[PDB]
Amino acid sequence: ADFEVHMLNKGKDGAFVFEPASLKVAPGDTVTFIPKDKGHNVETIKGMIPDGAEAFKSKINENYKVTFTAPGVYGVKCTPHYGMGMVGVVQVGDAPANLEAVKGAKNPKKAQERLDAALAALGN
Ligand SMILES: [Cu+2]
Repeated sequence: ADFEVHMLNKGKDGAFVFEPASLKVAPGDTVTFIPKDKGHNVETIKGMIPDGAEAFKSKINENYKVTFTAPGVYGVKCTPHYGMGMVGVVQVGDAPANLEAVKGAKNPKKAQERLDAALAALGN
């Protein structure tokens, strides 16, 4: 299955957001991250990807397709707006085994706020 997540200058949750900020996909599914507004990218957050997963970082303004294979939770950020909380979570599969490692990772306050809310949306 193929999903899309947009990087936006604003949305419902304020400025500098991923929409949706939380998404659950099956292993093997793809997500295309779309900087619909200029000035955004997508990058894995250090400490917030499961075992077997690769870190990734898109170029600013590129639509970036990732095929998620390793089960677990993934925290992602927009590199330039990470300090203003421009983050999202992708959960791949059920019962993510890295949940306690993710929940422990260090983030800017505004990022941590939105990550916690995203994790919670997923029912974690
Ligand atoms: Cu951005």
